[PDB]
Formats: sequence, structure tokens, C-alpha cells
Amino acid sequence: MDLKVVVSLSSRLYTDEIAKMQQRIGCILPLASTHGTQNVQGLGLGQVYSLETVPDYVSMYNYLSDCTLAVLDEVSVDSLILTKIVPGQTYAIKNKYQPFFQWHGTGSLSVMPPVFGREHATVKLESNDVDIVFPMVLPTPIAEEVLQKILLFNVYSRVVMQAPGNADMLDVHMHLGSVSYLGHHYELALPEVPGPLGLALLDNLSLYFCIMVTLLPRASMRLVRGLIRHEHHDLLNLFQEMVPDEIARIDLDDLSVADDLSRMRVMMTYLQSLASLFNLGPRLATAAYSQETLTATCW
Amino acid sequence: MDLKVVVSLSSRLYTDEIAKMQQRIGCILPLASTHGTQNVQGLGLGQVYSLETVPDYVSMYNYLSDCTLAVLDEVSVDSLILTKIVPGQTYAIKNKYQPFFQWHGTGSLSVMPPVFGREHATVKLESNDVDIVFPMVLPTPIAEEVLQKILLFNVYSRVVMQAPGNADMLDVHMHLGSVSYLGHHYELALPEVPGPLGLALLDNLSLYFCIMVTLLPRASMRLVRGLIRHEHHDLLNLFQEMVPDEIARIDLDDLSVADDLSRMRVMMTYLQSLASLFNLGPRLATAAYSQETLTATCW
Amino acid sequence: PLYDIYIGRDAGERARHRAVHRLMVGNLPTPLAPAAFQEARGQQFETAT
Amino acid sequence: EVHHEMASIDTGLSYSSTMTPARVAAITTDMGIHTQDFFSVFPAEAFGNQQVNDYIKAKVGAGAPGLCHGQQATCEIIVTPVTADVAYFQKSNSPRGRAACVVSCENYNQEVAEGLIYDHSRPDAAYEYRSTVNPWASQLGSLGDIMYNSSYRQTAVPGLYSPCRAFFNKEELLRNNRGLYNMVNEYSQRLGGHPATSNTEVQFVVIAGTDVFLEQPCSFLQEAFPALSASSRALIDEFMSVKQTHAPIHYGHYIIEEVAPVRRILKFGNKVVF
Amino acid sequence: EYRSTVNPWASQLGSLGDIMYNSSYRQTAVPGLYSPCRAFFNKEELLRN
Amino acid sequence: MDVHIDNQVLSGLGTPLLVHLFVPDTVMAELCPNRVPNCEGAWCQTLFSDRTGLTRVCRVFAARGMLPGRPSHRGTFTNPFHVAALRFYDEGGLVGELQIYYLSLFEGAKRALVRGIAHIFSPHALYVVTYPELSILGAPEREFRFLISVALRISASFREKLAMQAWTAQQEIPVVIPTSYSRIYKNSDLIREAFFTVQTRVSWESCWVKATISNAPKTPDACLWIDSHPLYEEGASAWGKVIDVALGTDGHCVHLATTSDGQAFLVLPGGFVIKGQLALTPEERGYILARHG
Amino acid sequence: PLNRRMQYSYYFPVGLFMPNPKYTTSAAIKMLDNPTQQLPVEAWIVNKNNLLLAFNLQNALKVLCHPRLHTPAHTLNSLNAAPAPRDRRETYSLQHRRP
Amino acid sequence: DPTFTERGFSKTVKSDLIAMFKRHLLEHSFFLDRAENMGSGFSQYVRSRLSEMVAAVSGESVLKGVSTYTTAKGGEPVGGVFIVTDNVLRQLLTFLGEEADNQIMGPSSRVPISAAVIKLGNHAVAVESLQKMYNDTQSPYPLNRRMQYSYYFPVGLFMPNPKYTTSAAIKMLDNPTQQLPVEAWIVNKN
Amino acid sequence: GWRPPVFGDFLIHASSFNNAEATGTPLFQFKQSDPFSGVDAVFTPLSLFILMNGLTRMANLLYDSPATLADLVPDFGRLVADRRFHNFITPVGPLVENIKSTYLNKITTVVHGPVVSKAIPRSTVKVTVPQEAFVDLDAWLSGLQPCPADARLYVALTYEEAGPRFTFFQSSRGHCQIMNILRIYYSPSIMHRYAVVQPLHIEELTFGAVACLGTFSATDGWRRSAFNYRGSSLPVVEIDSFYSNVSDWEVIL
Repeated sequence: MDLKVVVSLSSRLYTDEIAKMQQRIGCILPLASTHGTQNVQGLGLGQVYSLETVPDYVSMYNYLSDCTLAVLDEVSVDSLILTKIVPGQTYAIKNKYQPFFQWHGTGSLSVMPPVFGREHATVKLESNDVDIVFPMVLPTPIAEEVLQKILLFNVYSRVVMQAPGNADMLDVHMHLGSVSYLGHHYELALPEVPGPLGLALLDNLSLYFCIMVTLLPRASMRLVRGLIRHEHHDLLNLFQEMVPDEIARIDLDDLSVADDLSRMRVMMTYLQSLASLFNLGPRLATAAYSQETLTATCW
Repeated sequence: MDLKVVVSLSSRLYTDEIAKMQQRIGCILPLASTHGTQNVQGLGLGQVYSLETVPDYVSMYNYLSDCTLAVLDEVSVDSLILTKIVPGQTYAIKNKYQPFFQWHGTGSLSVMPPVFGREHATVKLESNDVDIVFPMVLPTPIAEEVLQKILLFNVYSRVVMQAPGNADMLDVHMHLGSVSYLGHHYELALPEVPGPLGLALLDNLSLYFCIMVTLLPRASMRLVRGLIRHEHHDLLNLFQEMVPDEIARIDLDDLSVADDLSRMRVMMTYLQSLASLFNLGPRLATAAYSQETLTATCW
Repeated sequence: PLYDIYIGRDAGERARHRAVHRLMVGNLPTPLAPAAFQEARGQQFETAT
Repeated sequence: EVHHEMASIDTGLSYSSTMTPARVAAITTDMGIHTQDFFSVFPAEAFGNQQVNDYIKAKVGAGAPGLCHGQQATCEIIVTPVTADVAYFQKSNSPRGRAACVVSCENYNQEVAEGLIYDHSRPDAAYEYRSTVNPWASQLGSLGDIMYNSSYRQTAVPGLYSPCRAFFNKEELLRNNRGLYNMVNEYSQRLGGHPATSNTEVQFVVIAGTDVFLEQPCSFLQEAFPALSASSRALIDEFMSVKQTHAPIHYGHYIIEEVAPVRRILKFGNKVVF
Repeated sequence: EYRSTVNPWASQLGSLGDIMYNSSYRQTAVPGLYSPCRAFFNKEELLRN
Repeated sequence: MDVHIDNQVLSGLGTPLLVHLFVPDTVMAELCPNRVPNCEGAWCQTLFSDRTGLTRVCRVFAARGMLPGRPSHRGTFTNPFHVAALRFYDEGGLVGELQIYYLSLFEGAKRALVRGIAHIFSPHALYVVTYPELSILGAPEREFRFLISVALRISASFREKLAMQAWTAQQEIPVVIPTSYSRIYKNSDLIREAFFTVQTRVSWESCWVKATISNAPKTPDACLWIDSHPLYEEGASAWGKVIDVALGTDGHCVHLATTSDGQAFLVLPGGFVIKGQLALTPEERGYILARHG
Repeated sequence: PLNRRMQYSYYFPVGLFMPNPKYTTSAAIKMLDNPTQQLPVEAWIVNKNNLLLAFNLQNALKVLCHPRLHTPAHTLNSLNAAPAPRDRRETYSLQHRRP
Repeated sequence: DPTFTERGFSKTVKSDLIAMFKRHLLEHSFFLDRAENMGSGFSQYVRSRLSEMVAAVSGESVLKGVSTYTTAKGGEPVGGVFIVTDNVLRQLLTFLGEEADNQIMGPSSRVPISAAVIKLGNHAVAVESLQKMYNDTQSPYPLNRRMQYSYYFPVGLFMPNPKYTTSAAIKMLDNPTQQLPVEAWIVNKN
Repeated sequence: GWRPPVFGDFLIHASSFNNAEATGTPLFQFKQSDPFSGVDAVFTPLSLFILMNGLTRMANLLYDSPATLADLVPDFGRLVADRRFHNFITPVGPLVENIKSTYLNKITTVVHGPVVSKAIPRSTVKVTVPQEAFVDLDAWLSGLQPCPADARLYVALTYEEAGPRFTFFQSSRGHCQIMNILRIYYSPSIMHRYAVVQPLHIEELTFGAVACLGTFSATDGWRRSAFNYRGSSLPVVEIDSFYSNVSDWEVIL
């Protein structure tokens, strides 16, 4: 029943840190330990997402899917008092994330790691020399479209770095800068640079999607030719006309025999690891949202 | 709020059987109907998997999904005492299986038919002329790996047919045959003929694959075509300086934001569906584990 | 009843039985339906027609 | 929920309890005619031409709104050559044409019992002089064997009772082979043999048996009892007139007087045969 | 079971015995001279049970 | 009919030209004995003589058809002078090779669009559909003469081994003689009939042909491929039986057993066994590897 | 629970033929039909409520008009899948031989 | 009878109940009139019929403790009342003798009711005849019910051409292959 | 016995919601663009049959005129072009309370949890849908199949040539094969849609979307009540013991 647990800090917090936590009381955290009371390094998402080393996105996804989520309730001078989240119980949320994002009644909350700047997302604790990093929560179709636009932007930016002429950056910015949901207009800045080195958050989802999208038609023609029998579902035949012709023209003899097993197997692994990503990790629903009170009754 | 079922045995079983069944205590098995008193035939999985019939795995997944699963609690000479699974309650669990995989903390578990070994998971009751067939519970990544292997085998055993033996010696037995793990390699049982059921699943896969090949974006193919020749990476190690000429024939048109945005949007709408065409098994979230005891706390 | 089954000689493999249809009622064997049955059936046919 | 558990043990070795049929209260299943249709039993098979199959299905083959007599009895038909003797049908005998008693032969010898059931080089134990009345049913691979053996057909829809299933099933005949004390115990301790249901219209096969009480002796003896059968109105009118002097066999017409363990009062108008 | 009706004019809707003794008539004389077959051929008094 | 557009959207975009052919069940009565199974796995291949040799293997699905308005076509639906061959199987033990020829097809494709044509190899009438989107004598003989040359060499090899062994016999299989006749040492009657039938037996699916085509070293070294054709021509001869003996025991069986190494054994009734040797040039290996595998 | 339900099996024949010497026991019946030629084609059954009923060929056709009568393939399979069949010596007409 | 109704009501059980309605309607109506032909079965049949009637009535009252009327000798209570007519009453007293203490004390406000008593099976049952006082008001006695049951008979049917017979005696000489009936005979009330 | 269900409160304008509606019909909510504090614009399935075009006679007797509804969803003809209308129909659950007001109207439903009222110590209710436009997908394709514990009610919304239509499906087997069996069910209506597919571009290809409303107590079945409105004679399936757990729209084709 009583599931509120306290993390105890090593050193006394400064006043700026106190007011910074009082700004962000009712929000979500990753909780590394199922038992609550243990050292401060667990509750931070800084071990996975740090200032020092460039983070790949799937690491944060695999970390968030596993570890539990907790809601801060109280901040005192030597203590942080947290509430664990278990399904089958109702809780409270305030949207103290920074980028204001409108929460409707009966909407679908999704918890996704932040693509924004680090200073926007985290609090540094100079007193205990640690970092606490807050996972972003955003509505489900908006989060879908956020992933869409940042992924397509990574593809266009990497292409224009490959070949400058083919891609116009103004046509990229005018379309991908704007996000419209239900008459609410939010302008989101894209990642600043891809660079020659490994880029900030993306380039891993992009390459996985790219190897997947190139393997998809080559795998699909092989599968459709392999499938044909009596008892196969009839609609397949109706869709045999639906394929574009040049995709249909491919001969199986070119790609070697064991390489069929290689390309198919690699493509299937990428599909299955890739599909559950777009369901967008941890999910919740909210019964009622209060705009003037900024309070969401969630479960 | 009280989960308890007793199964009344028809005739008494011998001491040799009661010894091994008491060894099997604490393991999952599927039951047919939600009643206090059950017949023994619905208790065993062996009704869906007879010895004489051709092995059909995906239909056993179909059978195991419908059949409410129970945990063996007490083995007595006329009685098998089981508690069941409400989706929203927490109960202890034990692992003692012959193809043995050590479980991880906060790694989700899936239930499968016993693909690996016929005698290893099962115990026959010749006193009552049945067989009790224990299913296989695995951590989710290697479970998805075995699922992909069985589906690709149900394809390629159709594909090889007869004429190339050079297909037969490697394709049928290398990727599809062995499941690797850390310091381990375990065999799979391969059906002599690829039988029924899996082919309707391949039909639905082919439907989604044709609809997805209708909507493919070009810029990602540009990223692949640029990176496979101009640079080298570990993800691209499948692709040498050679490109499939397929992507060259699809690669003639220019790039545009407005088309790729919508193409990506529809692919987002369709990759959400593949999680339910992929999953097929019940999920159990592990919250605690005891390596010394082989007794976890699932959820 | 309807068919007649026989065995051919085996050549290289053991021969399998073969069935040919009797096609008519009178192709029944005389132990199963005798001549008296046939003429009585004929008279009943005549009364019916 | 209140739970209460009891224990029972039998003191003496041999049997100390006996049940007995005393007085018939009612006959629920009528003895009428209702031939079971095989387009319901095998809906999947068909002839060659669609038109001819549609015609044959429409002419003959075609829930019930109400019934006055009671639960209908499913009638199953075995074809039989026309030189079959009357005297085989007047006395208690299996429809196969051969005796089906497995109790007599030696215990646990499947080949010996299957020799008695299914060999025709040696005559049946019912009659030495003939081997079989209808070889279209008795012999392996004959039309009766195809028609009513369980698990050879494999395409029949379950849930439709078959009376000849108890007589033509090789497994259910083979189970009787054991010692007779085992038969006596298993008779009352266990149900089975796939008995038909009670208090429905079309007499399905049983599944539940929740408080449903069957005792079937004919599965043990492997015979069926003959009923009143009359070839014409003349013989049944005379048999209703005079019991003792009636002809069992006329010139070409025959009559079978009912040999049933429940003697039934037969009333026609004002004349009574009992 | 083998036959449908012994007397087809007696049973059927609109048939002769029906038209003789249903409630479908009204031209008929007042309630006096009770009809026996009335009790056999009403719809409503039959469906009362 | 659906098989044509299925091919044109999947295999017709891999192979250039197609001729759509419908085979009556009477033509099917040639290959298959005593069976009418559906013809899904049927593999059609081309084979052209006197220039070069090649086969391309493809399935066109066959289903029985009522769709002809003409009553007569009720039945199954699936450089001229050359061959096409359909290899037909099921899950059971049934393998047949049918040979369709040209100049029935190019003349037949002349205008339910249908026309009747004749078989040359196994003479019956076939029916050709035309969809709205649309040196003679040496040419058949080769598959005959090639194989029959092998038989002659094999038969001559038997003689050489008898020339090894002073021209009598030896018994390699424990079969008791049926009786100790006085009128049995005219068994010269038997061995002559071997050289009668072995030379008059030629088919593509001979036992030694399958012995030539080996998937593995070890299991064919452990396995024997036999065929027994009866004496003097009573009935249908069996080829390609596997041994994963009783043949010597029963009469009417000049048993022939080939190992994958080309070693052969002619077994007579009474268990007399004569060993024979095979000689295959790489041309012959190329031909058998082309067609059989 | 004493009220048991006892389940029996009955059978009755129909369509049978009497051999050539034909005899009558009963002296009461005087039918017009010639005794030699007569043959029974139908049966009469007493119902539970003592209503006379007719069993006839037409009612019997709901089993007599089914493919499981006519096709021999399962009879053939059960006949030849045995170890030893009958001595295979039979040879005459079996297939026509063209001149 | 709870034997027939134990499985609840179903189509077959309702049909068997209707069939037994017909059987008992033909067989055990006017039982006292059929007692004449039985002869030696004078008493036992009437005792079984009345005891079956007493058995049909349920013995359970929901109030569960209602006080009872008693016989003048006391002890065992009064179970039921048979109401009859005068000739029926005299015949029942002839077949069933052994009249007990008539004077039944059971009703309160002790009074000698004079409800003629007979002992049936286990229980004391009073038998009463109220015909006299309804006669003294010249009104018909309401237990003299009138039953209306219908009859039907056919005339003019054809016998099918394979004619048969059973009676050796009759010689109609009508040349029986061509004979047909054109009229019917009814046996009168008298 | 479980925790009390999380109620949701809603203020609808009374002209787009009838007071006469039975207690327990499921309701569906539509999202407005600039103002949504005022009018929630919740729909009932009988209203959805009117906004999409003897059920029709009752749907016209209850709801008269439609242009208020056409004003509430102005872009319906643009949404059916793009297959975006299913992205706005959110499921909310069955009805419990209807506090009567002239201009506004106070709807209280059950978002999640076992369906119940709130005044007395939690009197239960039932959830009702009409038997027409309702297809049991357990009697549609019918050893012995096992008897599961729990049954699921799904919802599908399908854009046929005569516009979009919604269906409710009752099965008990699993979520991973109800999709495949629903493709097998909507196969012939799919066969009637690809007449005029080829001129129209990529976005139209989606055939419908599937959500999972909840899990009602199986091994029982349902009943067949009716509507007691004046002319109604309208048969309606009713189910007890309902536990609402509205899901996401999963795409079918």
C-alpha cells in the first residue's frame, strides 16, 4: 500500500537548486531501483544520457522500457520524497517540462526521452556533483509526428551533407519547423548539426530505418513469390497488381542463395526491434486535465 | 479474489511419476477452462500436440494464447492443485527447465510451445494414458529470435523444394536450425514438412509488405546509396561497394519534403500494427530474481 | 455391394486391389439375390408400370 | 464458500451392494422412425456435377417446432443381402452378422479377439454352419466397416450420436478383452461408450453428464434386442387378434414378435396384447 | 413422420375445411346453432393454449 | 486462368514469353497410374535439340475446370522441333514426366478461345488457350539412344565380369532355391531374357540415373537404388526403389541394384548375382546433371 | 439418484425375401395376391404411444443417397494396407488388349 | 409426481406429460363404474384410487405450524375433506366400512359437526354430502358436472387394391375386388 | 471488489444529445480546434450513423435536422478523403449519469474500471448496443476450441464506397488473431472498394481502424432487450459486468 519512498542526499542543497526543484514538483523520473531508498545516481537518467558522451537513442529506449517511473512529491533540504507508479492506481501530474504542450481530456500520454537541449531538460546538482535528467512526456500523435519530423530532417540533413545540390534547406525548415495539433501551433527547433562525428540523438534510428527500407522491397518480392499455393489468402492476389513494375521485375538468382537468408534475417530483426519503438514506449491515460490549475488526473 | 483450482485424477499414478512431477513443481502449464474441477485431458497441452500428427507450432501458439495459464502448486496422487493468472495480480514463479536459459532482472518473459525437445519438457502418464506437456518460457529477445527463425524456416522449406542441393545443405540447417546464446548453442526441432497455419500468417505479412512497398520514401534510399560507396560502417558491412541495382532503378527521381512527409506518415500508421502480428505470446514482467533459488517474482 | 473387387498379379511391386462398378441390378451374384427374387422383382415392376 | 471433505473405504473384499431395475416409470425416447441424415454428418463431400448433387440433395435430403411422442430416436441403416434368414433377426444378435462377445476369449490377446471379430475362415460363435449373414458389413473393408467404424471415417461432424458406433468400433470392442471382474467394476464406477443425451430433440452425444445417469448393458453383451416388425397390415392385425396361434412366417410376408426385457402393453382400439 | 397431412383440404390455410369453420366468416347466423368443428378450427382459441 | 496473370506479375517478369496450355485428364492418364491427384507442383521445362541444351524449371498451378462453355473441354487447366517436360509429383509416391512439343502450339495459337492440338510423344488431343494480351527426326530420339547406349555398355560390362569368373555363376544373396529340380540347369533361358529386357528397357528415371546423382558421399555409399522389371513383359515395371533380399526369393524378378559409385548387380531368381561396371564420360554426367538435377 | 436411465439398442429388418418353397402357418388370412410372386417392400412399427408407423424406402434414402456408399477408395485402402492379401493368382480379362 | 418434473420442463417432457394425460384419461376415469366389472377387487382398487388422490395434494404449508382440527377420539389430525353426492356417499360407506367417531371435535366455536370419518392409508379424512340443503332450496347441486367430449367417424373410404382379410366366416358375395362402401352405421344412445 | 472506477465529467450542449437515451450506451468524443472548454461535442453511435449516412427511422426520429452536427464536424468530407477521421473518434465508455439542463447538459460516464453508479453504495449498470450493425465474430467461422476466461468487445470504423460505417465485434480468443480474423471478415467489402483505387493516391489505402473497448465477463453471453420509445420496437443487445479499457486505433488492411 504505502509506497512513498525517500532518497537521502549526501550534501546540503543550495537555494537555487531548492527553487529549481520547487518549479518542477509534479513530474516524472526514471527510478533505477525497485526499492526506493538508495543513492542519488539511480534516480538520474544521467548514466544513460550524459553531457560527456554522445548518446544513441536506442540505449535510452531500452533503459526507459525496463526501469520504473516515479513522481516527485516533496523536496526538502536533505531529502527527495518520491512516489512510485504502479498500474491500477491513480496519480497527479503537472506539466512542468518547459516546452508547453496542450493536454486534452482522455488523451494518450507517452513518455519519450528529450530531443531538446540539455540545459532545457535537466537539472545539475553542483552540491552532490550529479545530474538529474527528466524524461519528456508528450501526447501520442504529436510524439509520433515529432519522431517523423526529426527522422526526416536527419535524412535530409545527411543527404545535403552528402550532396548539397539535391536538398534545399529552406523547404526542409518551412515544413518541419511547424507542428500543428488541434489548432495549436508549436514551432520545434531541429537538431543543430549532424557533423562528421556521431550526431547528438539520431543517426541510429535513421540507419536502422534505412537498412530496413532498402531491404523491404527485395525481401517482399521474394516472400510473395515464395508464398503461392492454394490456401493462401485471396487478397494477396488482388495486391499482386498493386506492386510497382520495376519492383516486380527483380530476379532472385542475382542475390546469392545463402545471402537470401542473410538479408531476410537481418531485415526481420530490424523490423521487429523497430516496430515496437513507434508505439512510443511507456504509455498512460489521463481522465481530466485542468488548464488553469495545470493538473492532470492520470492512471 | 481467490484463485484455486483442483484437478481430479481418474486413477492413481505410480511413485516413479509422482517423483518427477514433484520435481516439476512451480512451473507454468496451460489449462482449458475456468472451472474449479477440470478433466485431465484439457489440463495437458498434449491434445494440441499429438505424437502421430505433423508438428504445427503457430497453431500451438494459437492454442496457448486462448488457454488460460496456471502454475502447478501441489502434486498429489489423485490431485493437481493449480492457481491461475489474473492479469492484474502478483505471484511468485520458478524456473527449472532442461533447455536452460538464465533469466535477467527486469527482462520480460514469453510463453511458447516446446519447440526444442520432445522428451525434455514433457512427462507421459501411462497409468492414465496421457502426456503432460510443459510449455517453454523464455526471455523476450531470444523468444522473438526463435519466432523469426520458425517463420523464416516455414518460408524457406517451401522455397528450396527440390532442385538445388546447395540451397538445401546450408539454408535448411544453419540459421533456421541453431539458436545461439552466450557460450551456448541449442538445436531446434524442424518439421519434416512445413505444415499448416503459418501460411495464413505469411499471407497477412505479404499484405502488409505490399502496402508498405507502395509508400516507400526515396531520400532514405539516397542515404543508403551514398553511404555504401562513399564511406564504410559496421551497419553497412552487409553491403560492400556493390549496390543492388534495384535501388538504382528506384533512385532516378529527385527529392521533395511534401511527398516524403506523407509517405513517412502512412508508414508510421502501418508500423504500429506489426506489434500484434509479431507478439503472439503472453508477456510477464520480471520484478525480482533469485539465482540461488531459480525463483523469480513475475508480473 | 455396388462394386466388384479383384486382385491382379504382381509385377515388381505387390499388386493393389481394383474395383469396377456393377452398373446394373442383375450384376449382383446369385447367392446375394437369386433368380426367384429377379422374376418376382420383374412382376412387381410390371404391376407398377 | 464452505468446504467439507469426506473419506470412504470399503471393508470387505467382495461386493456388498447391489442395484436393481424394479418398475418402469416412463419411456422417454419414442420407438418411432427417424432416419439420421448423412448430409449433416458429412457436409463436406460432394458428387461430380453441381446440378446432379443439388437435385439429389433437394429431393431426398431436403429445430423441430413441436413433438407429441417424445425424444426422437436416430435410426441408422445397414445394407444387407436379400437372402438373409428371418431366424437371425428373431433372436438376440449383433447387426454385423457375427457374434461380438470378447469376454469368452482369452485375456489381453488382441490378435485372438480380433480373430474372432474379424476372421471369416472360421464361423462365428453364434452359428457353426454359416460364417456370416451379411458380409457387406462384417468383413474388414466392407460397407458396414466403412459406414460405422469410429476414427476410420475421420471427417464426421462430432456431436451426432450413432447407434451402430457401439457395434462397429474396433477399439470399443477390443476394450472388453480383459478379465470380467474389471468389467464389473468399470461398469458401475465409470460411464462411457459415448452414450446419447437425454431430454433434447435430436439425441446428441453426451459431454457433461452432470447429474445424468446411464446404465447400458448392451455394450457389455454386444447385441441388440429385436423389435416388433411386420411386413404388412395383415400379420399385425392377426397378431393383435390372436397371440398364440399366429404365424411368424407367412407365404412371403414375415413378422418378428418383439423380444424386449421391458414387456410393453400393446393396445389397438379395444384389443390388447400383453 | 412419413406423411404430412392425412386430409389436405382440412388442414391448410384458406382450404375448404378452414373456410367452413374458421373465425374468418361473419355473414353466418348469430351464435346459436353451436358448431362442434368450431372448437377444432379456430386460430385464436387454438393459440390460447 | 488465374495462374496466367499470377505468372505474368511474378514469373512473367522474370521469363520473357509464355504459352498457356490446358491438358485434359485423358492426356494425364498417360503418366499417372490409377490416380487423379491435383497438379500443383508440376514443373515445366524446355529442352531443345541439335544446337545446345538447357532447362528452365517453373510451376504453373493446375485446377480442374468447368469454365469452358463447350462441354468437351471439361477437365484440368495448367526452331520448332523440340521438347517441353512437365515433372509431376504429390506428397505420395508418384513422379511423371510429360513431353509437350512445338508445331502443335504455334499452329494451335490461331484464332473461350481454345483450339485442339495433337501430342507426338504420347498421342492424344490437348487444348490451347490464347489470351487477348497475346532436321526433324533426330530431335525426339536422343534421350532414347543415349540411355540405351548406357545399357549396352552395362550389359557388355557384365559379360566381362563373367569372363573374369570362368563363365558360370556365384551366389551372393542367401536365398534358398525353390526346389532342387533336375530341369533347372537350363537357366540359360533366364539370363538370355536379361539381355532381352535390359536392352528393351529405356526410361529417363532408371535406377542408375538416380545413382549418378548423389547429394552426399556417406549416405549414398550406405544406400542402394534398385529396380525390378518383370521377366518377358507381363506388367508395369518399377524404377527408383530405395533400400534404406525378398526380390531374389520371389520369381518373375530380374532384380537390378545400383550403388552411387556406379557399381551394378544383376540378381536372378535363385539369388545368383553378377556384378557390373558403369562407364560415364563427363558429357554423360553433364546431361544427367542437367536434367535430373 | 435412483431414477436411472437405462439405454437399449433395437434393430429390425426390412426388404427380405423368402426362398422357393413357401408355407403358411396361420389359417385365418386370405390375401388375394399370388403367394409365389409377393415380396415385402416396407415395414410397420408400433410406436411408443401405440400409433402404427411405416418404415419405407423413401424415408430410408437420407443415408442411401450419400457419396460414402459409392466411392471405393477407403475400402481399397483398408483392403490393400494389410500385410498379406489373397493369393494373387487371378489373371483373365482384367484389361482389354488391343489387336 | 416429481420423477417426471425433476429435469425441469422441456419439449419431450411436456410431450410425455400430454401422452400420459391421454392414457390416464382413457383408463382411470369413472373408476367407481369400472369397479362393478372387477368383482373381487371391491375394496383395494377404491382404496388405491382415493389414496393416490390424497397423495396428489401437497402436504406443505408455508406458514409452517398452522394448528389442526382433530378427530373426536383425538390425537391424530384431520387431513382432508371429500365432498360427494348422496348415492356416491352410500356406495363409499358400503365399500369402506369401519366408521369411526363421527362427531369431530376439531372446529372451535367441540361442536358435534358429524363429519363422517374414514381412515385412508395413514390419515383420517372426513367425508361430507351437501346435496340435501341445496335440494331444500330447489337449486341444482354443483358437483353434478356436465362433460362435453367430441366424437368423429369416417364414411366412404377406399380400401387399397391388395385386399386382405382375417375372418373366415363372412361371405358377402359382392365379388370383393370391386366393392366399395357408400354408407355407415352408428349405434344409438339406446 | 476492485478499486472504484475513474469517472469522467462532460458538459455537452443539449441539442446534440438526447435526454431520452438509455443509461449505459457507450459514448465517443470529438475534439474541437480553438474552443473546447464549452462544448465537448460527444457522439453516440446512433448519432454517428447520422453524421456518416429499421435503424434509420429511429435515428431520424431522435435526431432532427442535421446541420448542427455538420457544423460540429465541418471537415468530415476532407477527413474521409485522407483517412484522418478515425484519429479524432476517441472512445470514452458507457453512460452513467445525465444531469438535465436546458442549454448545457451534464454527461458522466466511465473511462476505466467496472461500470457502476455513484449515489447509493455503487449500484451496478449494464452497457447496451443495438443488434443490427453488430456482428458476433465467434458465430461467423463456426478438436473443440477451448473456453477462455474473458471476452473482448472491439470497435472498427470502415470506409466503404457508401461512406464510413462502424461495427462492434465480440470475441474471446486473442488480440493477435482478431486482426487476422477481421481481415478475413472484411475481405469481400475490400473486394468492392478497389474499383476506383487507381487514380487516387497513397493516403487512401487504409481500410479502417480497430480499438479494443473492454473485457466483459465471459462464459455467460448476452441478452436481447428493446427500446421503449414511442414508435421504437428496436432490439438491443445488453451486457453486464463490463470493464472498460479503451485502446488505440490499430490499422487494418
